[PDB]
This record gives sequence, C-alpha cells and structure tokens, in this order.
Amino acid sequence: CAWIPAKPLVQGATTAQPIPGPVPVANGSIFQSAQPI
Amino acid sequence: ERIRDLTSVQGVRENSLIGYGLVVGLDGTGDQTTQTPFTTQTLNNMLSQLGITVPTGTNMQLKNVAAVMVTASYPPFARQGQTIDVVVSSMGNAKSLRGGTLLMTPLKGVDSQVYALAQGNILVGGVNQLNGGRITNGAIIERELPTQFGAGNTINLQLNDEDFTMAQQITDAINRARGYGSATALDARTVQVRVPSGNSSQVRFLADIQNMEVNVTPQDAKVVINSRTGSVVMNREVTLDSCAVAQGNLSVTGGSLQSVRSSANLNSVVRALNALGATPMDLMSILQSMQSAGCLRAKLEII
Amino acid sequence: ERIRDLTSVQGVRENSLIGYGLVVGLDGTGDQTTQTPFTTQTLNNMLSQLGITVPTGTNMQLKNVAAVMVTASYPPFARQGQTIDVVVSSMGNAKSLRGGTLLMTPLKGVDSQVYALAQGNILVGGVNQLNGGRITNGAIIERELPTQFGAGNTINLQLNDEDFTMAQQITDAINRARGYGSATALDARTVQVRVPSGNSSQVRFLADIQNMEVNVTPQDAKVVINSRTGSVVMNREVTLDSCAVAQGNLSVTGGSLQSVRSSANLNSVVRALNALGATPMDLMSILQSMQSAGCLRAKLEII
Amino acid sequence: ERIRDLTSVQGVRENSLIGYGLVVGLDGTGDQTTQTPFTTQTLNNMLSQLGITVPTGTNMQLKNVAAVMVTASYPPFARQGQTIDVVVSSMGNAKSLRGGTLLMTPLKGVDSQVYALAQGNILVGGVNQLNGGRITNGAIIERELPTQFGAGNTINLQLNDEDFTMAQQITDAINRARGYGSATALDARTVQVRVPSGNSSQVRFLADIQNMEVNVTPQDAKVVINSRTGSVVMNREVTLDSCAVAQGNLSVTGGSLQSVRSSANLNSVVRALNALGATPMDLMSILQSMQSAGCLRAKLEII
Repeated sequence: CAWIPAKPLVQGATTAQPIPGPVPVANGSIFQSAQPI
Repeated sequence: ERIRDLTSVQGVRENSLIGYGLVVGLDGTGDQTTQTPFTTQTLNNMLSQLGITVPTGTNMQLKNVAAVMVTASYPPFARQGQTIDVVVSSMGNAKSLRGGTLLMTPLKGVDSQVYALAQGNILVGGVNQLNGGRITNGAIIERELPTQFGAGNTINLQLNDEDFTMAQQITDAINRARGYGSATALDARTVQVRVPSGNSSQVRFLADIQNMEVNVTPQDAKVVINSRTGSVVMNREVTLDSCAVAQGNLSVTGGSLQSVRSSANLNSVVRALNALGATPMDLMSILQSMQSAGCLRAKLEII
Repeated sequence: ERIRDLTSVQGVRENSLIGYGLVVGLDGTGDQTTQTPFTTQTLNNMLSQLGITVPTGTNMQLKNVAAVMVTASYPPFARQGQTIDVVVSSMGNAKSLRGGTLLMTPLKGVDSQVYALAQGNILVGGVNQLNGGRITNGAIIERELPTQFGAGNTINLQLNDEDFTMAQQITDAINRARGYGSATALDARTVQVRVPSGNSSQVRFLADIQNMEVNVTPQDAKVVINSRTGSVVMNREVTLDSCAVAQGNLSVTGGSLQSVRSSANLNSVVRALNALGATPMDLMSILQSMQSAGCLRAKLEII
Repeated sequence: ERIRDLTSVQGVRENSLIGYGLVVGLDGTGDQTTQTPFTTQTLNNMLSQLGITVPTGTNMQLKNVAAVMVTASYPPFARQGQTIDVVVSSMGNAKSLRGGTLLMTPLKGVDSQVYALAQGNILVGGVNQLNGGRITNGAIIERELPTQFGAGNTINLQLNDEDFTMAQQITDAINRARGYGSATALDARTVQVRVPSGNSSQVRFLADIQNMEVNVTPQDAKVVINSRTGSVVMNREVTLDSCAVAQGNLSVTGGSLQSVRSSANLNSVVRALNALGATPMDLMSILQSMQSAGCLRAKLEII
C-alpha cells in the first residue's frame, strides 16, 4: 500500500537556476540596472 | 571656456568606488579592537593570507591599527595603470589617523567589481579632522569601462542647470561657428550636436565646442537661505515691492513698522534691506514673510 | 617637459607590494606581545627556521621587538637586483620604532608572489610619528614582470586629467614635430601615437615625445574646499556675478547684507570676497550658498 | 662619475644575510631571561657544544647576556676570507648593548645557507640607541656565489630612476665614446651594451663606461611631502598657476583669501608660497588643495 504512486504536496521543481544577468550598456557608468519592475 | 563650464558631455562621467582597508602606523590612536571586532578579524585575515595563522582563541588588543573605509572617484576614460586620489575615513572608535599608512585596499564599484587598488600614506591636516585624510595618487586603476564614445553621429551636451533660453543660446552659438545644422536643442537641459563619424574626429569637434563662449542670459531670481549656517545669498535678478515690515526689537531710526522702498535692481534691494537694520537671523524671517505677502519678487529656496 | 608632466605612457606603471616583518633593536618600545600574539608567534617561527625550537608552552614577554607591515612600490621595468624604498608601519601597541632594524621581509604582490626582499635600518624623524618610518633602498627586487613594450606600432599617452582640448592639443603638438599622422586622439584622456617597430626605436621616439612643450589651455573653473583642513583654493577661471551675501556677525563696513561686485578675473574675485571680511570657515559656507544661488560661476568640489 | 651614480650593472648586486647570536659582556643590561627563554636555551646549547652540560631542570637568571639578531649585506663578487660590517639588534627586553661582544654567529641567506660568520665587539653611540650597534669588519665571508659575469656579449645597465629621455641619453653617450653600436636602450630603465667576449675585457669596458658623464635632462616635476616628519621638498621643475588660497588664521598682510601669482621657475614658486606666510604643516594642506584645484603643476607624492 506504500508502493502506490502518489503526488507530493509541493509539486513541481524544488529548485531554481539563477538566470544570467543582462549585458551592461556602454554608457560610461558602473551602475547598471536590469529591466526595472 | 563657457561651454565646458556650463555643460557636460554625454557618456563622459565619473563613477564612485568604495572599499575597506586597514591603516597601520598610528601612534596609539587606532581602534580599541575590543568594541570593533572587524578590525582584528580583518587583521587576522591579512596575516592568514600572508602566511601567519594566529590561533582562533586568543586576545589581540591593538593600538596602532584602524579599520577604515576608502572612497574614490573613477574618472572618465580611465585606463589601467593611472592613479587617482582617495579619501580615507575611520569606521570605529579610532582617535586619529595622523601618520598612518593605508594597506592594500581593493576599491569596488556598484557592481562589486574591483576597479582600483589603493595603498599609500595618509595626509591629515593637523579644529582639524583627525579621522579623515586624503591620499593623492593613492589608488591605481585596474579595470577599464567600455564606452560608446566615437560611435554614432550625435553627441549630447547636458546643461548643468535647466534653461530653455540657455539651451537655445548654446544651440545658436554652436550653429554659428560650426555650420548651419550642427546643433539642435532637445529639451531645457540637452543640446544634441551632429559630429563626424570616427573617434578622433569627435574629439577634435568637442575640443572646438568646449572652449566657445556663450553670453549667459538672465537666470531666474532666487534667494538662497541656509538656516543651518545662517547665510543669505541673493542673485542679481531679485526685486522688491513697496511694503511694510515689522519684527521684534527693530524700529525706524520712529515706530516698529518700517516701510521698504520698491526696488528694481540688486543694489536697491540691498540698500532697502539694510535700512531695516536686521541681523541675518532676523533677515531670514523677514524674507520668508515678504515672500508670503508678495513683496519679494524672487524664488525663496531653503538649503 | 610638458608632455611627461601631463601624460603617462601605457604599460609604464607602478605596482604596490606589501609584506609582514619584525623590527628589532628598539629601546624597550616594542609590542607588549601579551596582547599581540602574532609578534611572538612569528619570532618563534623565525627562530625555528634559524635552528632554535622554543618550547610550545612558555611565556615570552619581549620589549625590543615590534610586528610591522612593510609597503613599497614596484617601479616600471624593474629588474632583479635593483633597490627600492619601503615604508614600515607598526601593527600593534608599539610605542616607537626609533632605531629599529627591519629583518628579512618578503614583499608580496596582489598575486601573493614575492617580488622584493626587504631588510634595513628604519629612519624615524624625531609631533613626529614614532610608529612609522622609511628605509631608502631597503628592498631588493627579486622578480621581474613581462611587458609588451617594444611590441606593436601603437603607444597610448594617457592624460592625467581628462580634457578634449588638451588631448587635441597634444595630438597637434606631436603631429607638428614628428610627422603628419604620428598621433591620433582616441578620447578625452588618450592619445594614440604611431611608433616604429622595435624596442630601442620606441624608446627613442618616446624620449623625443616626453620633453615636448604644449601650451596648456584654460582648464575649467573650480573651487576646492577642504573642510577637514579648512582650506579654500580657487583657480584662475573662477568668476562671480553681482549678488548680495549675508552671514552671521558680518556687516558692511552698514547693514548685514553686503553686495558682491560681479567679477571677471581672479583678482576681482579675490578682492570682492575679501571685501566681505569673512573667515575661511565662513567663506566655505558663503561659497556653497553662492553656488546654490548662482553667483559663483565655478565648479565647487568638497575634498 | 655620472654613469656609475645613475645606473647599476646587471648581476652586480648585494644580498641580505641574517643570523641569530648572543652578546656577552654587558654591565647587567642584558635580558631578564625569565621572559625570554630562547636566551638561556641558546646559552645552554652553546655550553653543551663547548663541553658543559647544564642540568635540564635548573634556574639560570643571567644579566650580562642578550639574544640578538645580526643583519649584513653580502657584497657583489664577495670572496671567502673577506670581511663585512654587521648590524646587531637586541631581540627581547634588554636594556643596552653598550660594551658587549658578539659571539660566533652564522649569517644565513634566504636559502638558509651560511654565507658569513660574525663575531666582534659592538660599537654603540653613547638620545642614542642602546639596543642597536654596528661591528665594522665583524663578519667573514665563508661562501661564494657563482655568477655569469664575463659570459656573453651583452651587459645591462639598469637606471635607478626610469626615464626614456635618460635611457636614450645614456645610449647616445655610450655610443659616442665607445663606437657606433655599443649600446641600445631596451626600455625606460635598461640600456643594453655590447661587450667583448671574455672576463677582463668586460671589466675594462665597464671601467671605461662607469666614469663617463651624461648631461642629466629635466626630470619631472614633483613635490614630496613627508607628514610623519613634517617636511616638504620641491624640485626645480615645479610651477604654479594664478589662484586664490584661503586657510585658517592666514590673511593678506587684508582678507583671508590671498592671491598666489602664476610662477614659472622654482624661485618664483618659493616667493609666491612664502608670501602666504604658511607654516609647513599648513603648507602641506595648501599644496594638496592646490593639486586638487589645479594650480600646482607638479606631481604630489606623500612619503
């Protein structure tokens, strides 16, 4: 009865790969902000 | 020299660099290190890097070492190997930084990347500040920033102070000595100039542009009041209207209500306001009340 | 001598070297060594290297030994066997380094590699700093850095201060005494020169270039204020506009609002500002308020 | 004598030697030996070597013995049997080394090999340092270093200070009195000379080279400030621009803002800076502020 396939409570992926960030613009500044929310 | 003193070039800007370091060689005027654990922690880190591993459980009570923050400006078009000045400021319970030496300090940017390496001897004045100093050529640039200078046929001159009249005047001045359509104003603060394609060509063009002289046009009437320092500054375009002013312990020299003569130029304004015999602390309140009433025909800013 | 005093050569730069050492021979003015365990630990390391193994459990309470950090500059094109000056700074609770001797100290780079070996006698002034000294020719270079000098046909002169006019002026000066296309400006801070292929040829070319004299062009108007030392410095291109200044305990010598005459050159500015009778501490606030209002036609920097 | 005073020969360099020893014969001004166990441990080692085995459990409380570190320079082309000077520095809680005698001390190199043996009488000045002395001809060389001198047809002269103009000038001077292609500059700091194959031939060639006189060319403008000793030194190539200087308690002798006249040569600079009536402590801050503003046309170094 413990061998019956079951759906977990927290479905899906339990990890997220950090997304690489945008390439800085060529404006002469060190501060570069990604697409602001 | 007017255009360079009035505007700035697009993309030619200074960044800010920050880092943490240690200052050694102080005459017993460093951190207590019992209330600033980071000083001893970073000293132990430096020793461990250099090859000395001090035991974890031990008491170090230093007196010649201070933990400091170093700040600098990354200049436009900085190339690796050049030197810049840095400012060294103590961070915890240090008495002085008189004759200390800044050890190797990496100056990070906003992106937390090392753009300069700082190390040198601090110069402290000697009523002078003791926990703050400056090192001339104390940091060497290690990273360069890519730029778009030399690409495209447009360059923006950004006015330091926004003014439609001044923007139009710079546009007309560039378009008088440099061709018909060499400049177009985009807003109250930006003048777009057409530059030849290339890198040295734009350098030559901007060298020509920068030293041109423009006739500065009347620029708003404003009275700046600094209450924290107790100072008042009025520019030339400040005027007055005839109205009566009363304030404590001030009287006609004979009642307490003194008539202030309408005034057209700045000399008239100064004479009329000095006729009241008002201390600048009283003069600030007088100016604020007159701005409320409407006698003062200027923009009152409190800085 | 203008080009050498204004620019620097690409790849000809100074690095920073750091190391840890011990200073011996002090007249009882060394570390307490009970609050600085690294002093005794490194002394025991030195003895163990030299052939003396002091027991681990023992109390050493020295008075003539101080743990110090040594800093130096690795000069351009340094060759092994040459000597450089070092700066010796105490690191923990040492009273003085008057007549101490720096023992063998390896000066590491940023890459944690030994580039110099330091050992010598410290010279301490003798209000003078006691925990900081300098040793002339106190370190010998042990490692050399490869370089690309002599390879390629381009050399970059990097201006110390960015200026399109100065870059163009250096470009035109190099292109007057050294051929038509011998120099091209790349940005406000870089002038690229074409050099013959080879090593001695580039040395000869740069020797010619460096001593050339360029006519320095007007360079921005700026007022530098150092509040920590209480100093104000204005260059020649600073001007003023007519406006009224009021500040505490300052009066016309008769109200508190003093008119400052418009000023074209620096002598006029100095006379107008001295007419106010302002202490430099008051003058700093006056200049800041005038910059806010708009009378001061210069760039106010606080250093 | 210019070439010898300006350059150094490749491979002709001085090394650093270090060793540990005991100084005996002091008038009760040695280590306490209760806080410096290595003194008694090494004395017992010396006695055990000489044939006296003191019991392990015993209390020795000496007063005429001090543990010292000896430092020396290994000279170029040193041969065994020659004598060198050594510096003797106390290592732990010793009052003085007035009339002590240095016992047999092996001076190790970086490679931990004995290159000299040191033993002699210490000369201490007698405000004089008491824990540091010097022994002239106090060490005898015991090991020699192999060298490549006399092999090959190239010898590098390494300039003490890097300069393309000076390197080119030395190259042209060697190539005037010693043939057409006798010297070639490799970088700002190295001049490669072609020497005959052999050992005495190169000695003769370098003897000729070393005493030649070269006309020293203008060498950068720099202001050296030593804040730890409170000294300022300006070389001949330092100039000034006209600008106004204000600092605390300094006034025209009549406001606080004093105009500094543009200055071309060093005498003009000295007169202009003395017109301010500034103490060197104030002069350091003035120079730093002027370097920030741009009046000071020199390289400000803080040593």
